[PDB]
Amino acid sequence: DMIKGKQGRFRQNLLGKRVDYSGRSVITVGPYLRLHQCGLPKKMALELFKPFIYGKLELRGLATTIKAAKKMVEREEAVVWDILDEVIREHPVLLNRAPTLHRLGIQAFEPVLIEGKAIQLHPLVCAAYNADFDGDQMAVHVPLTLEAQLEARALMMSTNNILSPANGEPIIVPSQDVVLGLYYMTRDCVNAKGEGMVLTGPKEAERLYRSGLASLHARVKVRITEYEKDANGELVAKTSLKDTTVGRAILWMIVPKGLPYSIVNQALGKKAISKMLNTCYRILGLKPTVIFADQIMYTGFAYAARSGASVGIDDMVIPEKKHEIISEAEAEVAEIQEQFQSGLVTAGERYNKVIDIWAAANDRVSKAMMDNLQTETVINRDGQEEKQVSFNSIYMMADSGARGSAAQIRQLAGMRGLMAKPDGSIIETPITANFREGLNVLQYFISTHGARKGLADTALKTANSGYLTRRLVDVAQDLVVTEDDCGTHEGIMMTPVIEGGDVKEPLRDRVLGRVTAEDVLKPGTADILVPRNTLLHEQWCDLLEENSVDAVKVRSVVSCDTDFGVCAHCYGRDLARGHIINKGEAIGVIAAQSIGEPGTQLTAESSIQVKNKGS
Amino acid sequence: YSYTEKKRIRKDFGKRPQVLDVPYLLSIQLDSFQKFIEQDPEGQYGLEAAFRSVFPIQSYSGNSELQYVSYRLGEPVFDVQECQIRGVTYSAPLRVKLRLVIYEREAPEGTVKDIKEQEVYMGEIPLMTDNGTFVINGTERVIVSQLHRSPGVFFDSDKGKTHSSGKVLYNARIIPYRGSWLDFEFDPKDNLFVRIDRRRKLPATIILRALNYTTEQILDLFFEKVIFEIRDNKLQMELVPERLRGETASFDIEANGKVYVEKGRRITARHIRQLEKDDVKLIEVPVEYIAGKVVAKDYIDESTGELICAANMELSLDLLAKLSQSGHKRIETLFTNDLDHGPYISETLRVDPTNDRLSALVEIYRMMRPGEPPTREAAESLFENLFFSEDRYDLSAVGRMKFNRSLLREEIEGSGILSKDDIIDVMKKLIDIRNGKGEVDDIDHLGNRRIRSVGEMAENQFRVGLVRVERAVKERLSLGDLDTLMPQDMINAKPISAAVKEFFGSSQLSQFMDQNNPLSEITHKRRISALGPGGLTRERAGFEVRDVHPTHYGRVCPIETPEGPNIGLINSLSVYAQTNEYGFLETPYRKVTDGVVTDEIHYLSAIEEGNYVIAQANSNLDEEGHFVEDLVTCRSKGESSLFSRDQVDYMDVSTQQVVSVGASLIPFLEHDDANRALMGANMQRQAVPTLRADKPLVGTGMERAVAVDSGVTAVAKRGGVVQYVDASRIVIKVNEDEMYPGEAGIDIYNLTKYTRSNQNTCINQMPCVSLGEPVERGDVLADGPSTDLGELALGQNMRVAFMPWNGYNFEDSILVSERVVQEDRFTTIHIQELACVSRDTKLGPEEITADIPNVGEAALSKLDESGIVYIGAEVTGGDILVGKVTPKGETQLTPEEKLLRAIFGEKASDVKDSSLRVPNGVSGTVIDVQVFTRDGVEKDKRALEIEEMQLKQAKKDLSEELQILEAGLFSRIRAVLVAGGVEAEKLDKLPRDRWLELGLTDEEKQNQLEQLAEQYDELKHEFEKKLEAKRRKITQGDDLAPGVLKIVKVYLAVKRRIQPGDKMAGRHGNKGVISKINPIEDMPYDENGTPVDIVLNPLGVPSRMNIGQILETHLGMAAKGIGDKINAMLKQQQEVAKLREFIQRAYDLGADVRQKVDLSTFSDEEVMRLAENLRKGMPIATPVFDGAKEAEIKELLKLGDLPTSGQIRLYDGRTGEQFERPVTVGYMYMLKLNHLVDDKMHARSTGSYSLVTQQPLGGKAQFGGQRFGEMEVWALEAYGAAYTLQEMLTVKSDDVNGRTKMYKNIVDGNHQMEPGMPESFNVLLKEIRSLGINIELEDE
DNA sequence: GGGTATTCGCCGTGTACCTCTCCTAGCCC
RNA sequence: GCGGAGAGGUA
DNA sequence: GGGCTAATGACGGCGAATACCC
Ligand SMILES: Nc1ccn([C@@H]2O[C@H](COP(=O)(O)CP(=O)(O)OP(=O)(O)O)[C@@H](O)[C@H]2O)c(=O)n1
Ligand SMILES: [Mg+2]
Ligand SMILES: [Zn+2]
Repeated sequence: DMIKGKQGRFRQNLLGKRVDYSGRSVITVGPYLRLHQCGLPKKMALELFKPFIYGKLELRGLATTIKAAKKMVEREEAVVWDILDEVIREHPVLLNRAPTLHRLGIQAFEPVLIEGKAIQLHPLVCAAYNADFDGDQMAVHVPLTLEAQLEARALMMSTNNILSPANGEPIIVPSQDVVLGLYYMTRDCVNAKGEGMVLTGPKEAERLYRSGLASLHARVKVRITEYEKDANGELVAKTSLKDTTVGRAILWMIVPKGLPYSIVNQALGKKAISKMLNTCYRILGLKPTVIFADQIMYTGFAYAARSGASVGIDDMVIPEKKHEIISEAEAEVAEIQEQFQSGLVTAGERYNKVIDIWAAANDRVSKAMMDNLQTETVINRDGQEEKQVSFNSIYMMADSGARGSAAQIRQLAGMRGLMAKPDGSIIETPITANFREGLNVLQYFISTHGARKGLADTALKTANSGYLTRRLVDVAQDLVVTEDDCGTHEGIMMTPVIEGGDVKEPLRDRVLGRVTAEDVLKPGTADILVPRNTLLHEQWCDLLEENSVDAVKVRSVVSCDTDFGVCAHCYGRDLARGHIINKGEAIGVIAAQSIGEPGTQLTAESSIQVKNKGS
Repeated sequence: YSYTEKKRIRKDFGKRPQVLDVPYLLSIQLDSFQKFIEQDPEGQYGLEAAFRSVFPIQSYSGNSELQYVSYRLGEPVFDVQECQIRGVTYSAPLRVKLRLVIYEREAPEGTVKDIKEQEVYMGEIPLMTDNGTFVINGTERVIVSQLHRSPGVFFDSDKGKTHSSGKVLYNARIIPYRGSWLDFEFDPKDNLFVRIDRRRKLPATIILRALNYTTEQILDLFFEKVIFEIRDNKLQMELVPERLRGETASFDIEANGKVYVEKGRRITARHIRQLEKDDVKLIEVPVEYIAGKVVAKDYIDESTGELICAANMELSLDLLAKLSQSGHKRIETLFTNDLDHGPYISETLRVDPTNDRLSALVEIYRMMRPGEPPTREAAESLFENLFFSEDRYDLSAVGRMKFNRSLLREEIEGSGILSKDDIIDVMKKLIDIRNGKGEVDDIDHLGNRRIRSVGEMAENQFRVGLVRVERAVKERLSLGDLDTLMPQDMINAKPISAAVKEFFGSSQLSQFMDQNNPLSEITHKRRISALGPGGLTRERAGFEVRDVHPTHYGRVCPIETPEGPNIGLINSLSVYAQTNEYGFLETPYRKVTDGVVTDEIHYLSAIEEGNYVIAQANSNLDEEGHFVEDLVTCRSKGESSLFSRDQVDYMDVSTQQVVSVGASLIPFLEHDDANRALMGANMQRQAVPTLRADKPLVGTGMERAVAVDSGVTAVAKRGGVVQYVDASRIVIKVNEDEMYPGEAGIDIYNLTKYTRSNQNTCINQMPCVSLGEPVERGDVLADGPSTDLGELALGQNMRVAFMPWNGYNFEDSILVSERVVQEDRFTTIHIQELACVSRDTKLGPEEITADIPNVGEAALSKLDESGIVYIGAEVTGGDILVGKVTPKGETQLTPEEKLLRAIFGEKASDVKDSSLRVPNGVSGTVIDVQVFTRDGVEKDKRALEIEEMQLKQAKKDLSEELQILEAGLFSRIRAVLVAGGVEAEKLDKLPRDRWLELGLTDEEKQNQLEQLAEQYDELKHEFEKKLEAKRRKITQGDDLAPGVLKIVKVYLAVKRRIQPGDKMAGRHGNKGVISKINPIEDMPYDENGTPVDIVLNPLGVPSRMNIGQILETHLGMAAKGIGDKINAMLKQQQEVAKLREFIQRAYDLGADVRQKVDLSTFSDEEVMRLAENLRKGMPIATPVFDGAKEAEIKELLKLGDLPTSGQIRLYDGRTGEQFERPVTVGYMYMLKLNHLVDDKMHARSTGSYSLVTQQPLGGKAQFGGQRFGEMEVWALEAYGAAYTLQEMLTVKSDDVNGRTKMYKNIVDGNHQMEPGMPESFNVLLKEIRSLGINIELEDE
């Protein structure tokens, strides 16, 4: 029993030790931080770095012997804090959040001494940690030796990990306040103060907005100079007059040189911001992406605060035609039930009919509510009127992707759809009331069942996940990239999985970053498109898009010839960094973690119908 | 209204009239334990039942009987408060009257000797407090009710997972309260098997065999016979037409001259009707049809005697021929309809190896006790005691009720023991359901789940103690001599008291009171746990079990349950629900007389609720119990729909009856998603009492019920007038009405000031009332922790604004204004207890003296001469909390050193210090100290001060009571002295003590003076003995554990102010960590200049669909706006008229409300007082589902002269610029949860390491490092981070030489390392090597 | 006897953290 | 006063 | 205090050990 089992041994004491120079505390926002830093309380920092403090104190001669250094730390005089600031300067610390699902659960930051007893965590990284500021706690470790320090600052630092190891996409995308602020900033309005005045650049746009001579969102013609690295790494300024909002100009100030203006020109929601970061990374590189992300955070937070977005009871508009829809559906259900009592339709058929009519009524009310709420601002220009995408705060919260989905908007202002009883069967009468209105005992009770089942599901789901990810990381741990190229010709012919109606997942993403097994030819022989094994980066993928390659044979890890590990080429590039895999990397564990961590949100055919006109 | 209500009335929304008032919320615990003690004649529920169940204890056929008369509960020696103070269990001695009777074996039964024992003592039983808790070692424990499967019979399905080919295999389980379990199950091959409680599966018929039934008797009892007559030739059958339902025809069915069904065509309904109307009984049938049937009885050859065919043997032509030649005219076959009626008992009989009764009992014995050779009488006794022994097998009154109801028997009252008819009926129902004429039961039905409260569980544990002591006494009465011993050497109290204290202290259901909030206590006491003894384990339990069943309606709260791993297994009980007589759950309903909704309420259980169509409470009734709508919304079989007016049997009592108290406290519950309501209630139960609790601006009205019913308030028992008010006691002079005629006196309520609660929070009571105010029975004198004037004030209500403020409220985090810390409104007092124990070692007893070796006089400075800190001294981590000395022995000092010791004064006895020190990093003021000495220990100085402090108070209290009674007696003596010669000049001016020595003319009056003098003497002597008793209790050594000389406890009190990192919450499930303290100027402010207190993130609303906080904020802004207006109108003191008019227009506010506040009472003072209390904002009461609709909030906002939309324009306190799009501001009632960052925060550089595996300790109490778990290891491996992981694995934790070398290297200002091999790995090698496994580290 | 079912029994069931009580026992000298 | 049970709670 | 002695409310998966069916 001592050896076997979780609590006993190997798991507990030989893979699960308990390090020194470590602490724990509650996490807090700290917006002012740089992406590569973290707010650390003074007292924990002193406690952690105690021996460093003693060493530095003795080097400076402030203390004769080690015991005098200890006494000086226990009094905590100004000299001690000065030495702590000096030693902390470049020393990075490791931040960890209790469920380290994937490798981004541990990251290194440079600490900044602060008051208080809570650890301050940079907002952008919360998504990586799955951190929320509602009592989540984090642990903080100190790398001691020089190799450990270099490893923490190089491999684990927040700024070096912007791309998820699972898929190539960015992890640090702005989450909710940032995206709300940016959304507010970029959306335009038909008529405001300063309609249609011409600005020489973003700087006077800011002059106008901060002085209250122009609205934060108002359509305007601005002269802008964008930069494009079209040549071999040189930036060429193109300068012209664009029709934009004040807000879009204000945002443009941050954007680094290489990016096209178009990027900011749109509504700038969650997706738009994410793809903005994506393009910034693909074109410029790491450091500009980091600084640009920090700038995005700051501007988003600032202008979200300036926006003053709130949520009042009237912000969620009951659709005017709800009561009619409900009374109509009730009359229809009454007619179908009476026409059942006479016995022209079975019980199951009546059930199906009622459920379908109720679903249709739910969709009707939802669509009516979305029409009411979506484009209701009928504000007037100089003369006649016009209509536009409303500025209803809950609607902006929905559309921006900051919080909430269409479903929850429905759940607030419409009828909250159908429910499932314990056994999975669907109750005949739905919940017609919404949270803006008040439910009554039955409708509440039903939704209570729903939420209870949900919670229990998440609990058991988490346990099962944990177990699955443990097996995965366990099985694939020893696999390492040992050789540069094994030199095999084998490979798998990879195609895009077109399940039925359309292309669920395209080729380009499926092949990006894989080396080819053999040269593929144009639709005409002796027209080599890709030399023997080449890493298929974005440029090759676009080139394939220009042609009409359908299926590509790529070298896969499973067919790799190398003994006792894998070779760089058979694997490919994909990483938190962009380049071909480096020899030595433990790909087994990264693969297992990437497959395991996301696993916590996992729960007729008569005629064929061609979707697009083709042969 | 009542007086405390007239003080401050709460504006109550809510349209429907409350017919039933909320019951006493703690009814469960008190009523159950009352039922437990309950001296009652007829043995019903109650200790009495246990005694009569276990007693009379008869010898092993020795003819020496033991009889029980009655028991008595001794008066507790220690009251509740003092018992908590002194750290002992609050309990009552239990005394039982017994008789030993010794008879004569050789003569007709006749009592030779009977001796009655003088109420023998059989141990101590803990008592329950007035509030429903238990003091077990000076800690308040609560025994949570337990939900568990009720005794009875249950028919389950267990389908889906049976060989994945369908084959739904049914089972009947008989579960008793006390006794072994019975189980009948099927098998893939439709053979019905029995499995005693949890063993292997035997053929069921063996139990039928054990019951003394012969095979023919069984086949009689179960199968429907079919008769085959032979008349003059060939086999004619008696046929019941209706039996043919659904059967392909196997022969040609001719009747009465006409073929009806051709051979081969399946019998159609037309043919069935034909045959039925024709009245066909007998038809001759071809032998092929019978060529397949089975024989019922064991037909022997009656003539010669040789058996031919046995019972339940398949028939073949040759056997039919033998039967026909033997002369058997009447054949009884079985009816095996492969569709409906199967051959189940037949096939079980075929697999059943046992034949005789004896073989069945042998097989049973080999099942119960495998391996020991069974002897006949052993098996007989085993089987008898299994199901039919009164003592071992008892179902219950409840078990029997459920059993008979399940099998459709009119008789409710049965015998405890399992009778044979019971088993046969159970098997009949099982095979019936197997045919398909019945439904399976669902375990999750509250009609199948029974609640065991405190008294019941205590009774079970006490019975267990009795069975222990009975076996013991049995042996002692058998072996030992009969007539020598008296009835107290024979009976041992040790097992009873052991079992009881084990249950109360160390049990799963006996748990700590969650005692930091009044709500926490009250909700903890009313809890229903599915865990505990005979309960499912939380990890094992499936998700389907933990869901909320429609039966829970109005019985258990659907929304209040811990969201941790045991979600769904806790289920706090709803408001109005009760326990049945049989321990089920029932909820009140209003009767419906066909048209009128009457006012008599009937409590219905789950099953009774199932049958009827029940109308909802929020149904519109006009003036005569008539429904306004023609078709109303009801529920009938667990599904809601519309029913007609003249169909509803009952109607819900009130909207609140669905939810628990915790959930009932949340306002606007109707607008919160169930998830966030759940989390809100669970969190709301964690709030810590602040310094001055005030009130919720937006409540539900339940606050007074919760506060009163919890024991935290001080409530008047006999109404009167407040005579004396102090911040420790309230003394009231009783009203003459309630005044007892004989020996009444006055009522005195001693309050409790800062003491330590289970969670280390402060429990302090403040007086509400003032001198000379009249109080009635049931008013709130003193406010407990976090309650105000009778109302529940869990947290405090502050002005919040929903907006994002430069991402400082980014996630669920919360921003707070420096005004909040300035106004000192989130500062809580906590209280740690520390104990220093001086035991007696064999090298010598340790000492508490202040003379402590090699400590500087700095450490002693704050210690008195006795060695205990002064009360009120401020201490810090590392300061010496109390002084203790460790004895040293075998010193063997050199002779010159001994001479040096004499002059210097050095003590060989000491040289080591065991002094307790304040824990590292905790700093507060010592508010109280207690000292407990055992027998033979001298009282220390501290002991003298504490004894005098308690004594002088006690003296004062006795003196006050005595002085009032003496003044009364003297007044009466003056009233007699005035008769018989008036003397008023001399008398009133001379002292009162000069009234006994005066005289009067010899008459009856002198006789009355002698009477009153002797009464005076009697009062003095009673006073003196009561005083002596109190003084004996104060002085006595407070009994310590064996080996401990004395104990000194020290209480520190610490004022914790809110700071960044602490957790704060609302009532609706919104959470957050306080992220930054902003200066007052930076915080947003409205045009008027008032700054907001909290700036709350809006993005928590849309995805976390708790809209109740928004309406709460709006209504709270409305209430505080009105309150502000009334404060403004009051500061200028216009005139009473204006105030009364305004307050009345506010209290009325529309119509259809059940409020009715006249304001007529006390035209001037009480109205002015009530305005004084509402000036801070008028408290509202929105009930949970019968709440305030938006229009009403709009009206209330308008009455205050505030924007009707509930949003205001705000100016940025930092920049001064306006925010676009006005933002919601208003007052919301927020709570500070017990998760305080300073408790959570922790760091270590180096410290103590663990014993076996030399890794650093885990924890916060001891320094302790964080756990770098396997997931973190994997994280590091995903990177190429080899050196970091290496140091983390060896240098940071496990390598001893490595860690010290690294410390030295770091100190030297160099950063390298020397990893070595972890010590835990070496421990691993040693542990594996300890097995027979050689594991060596090789080298080459 | 040899292959196929069936019972049978063992093995597993997420991380990190924070409070409290309770800890060898019974009988005899 | 290193440990381990039981109970509760946090994310 | 000290001295002496020593029951019942998981579930799935898998592989080995009989039960039995030709
Ligand atoms: N039994 C449990 C329950 C919770 N957790 C942890 O609490 C978090 C759940 O986030 P979550 O996604 O469930 C809620 P949140 O992240 O705040 O977003 P939302 O409120 O807008 O929906 C995860 O980090 C879990 O590891 C756990 O380890 N075990
Ligand atoms: Mg969180
Ligand atoms: Zn390869």
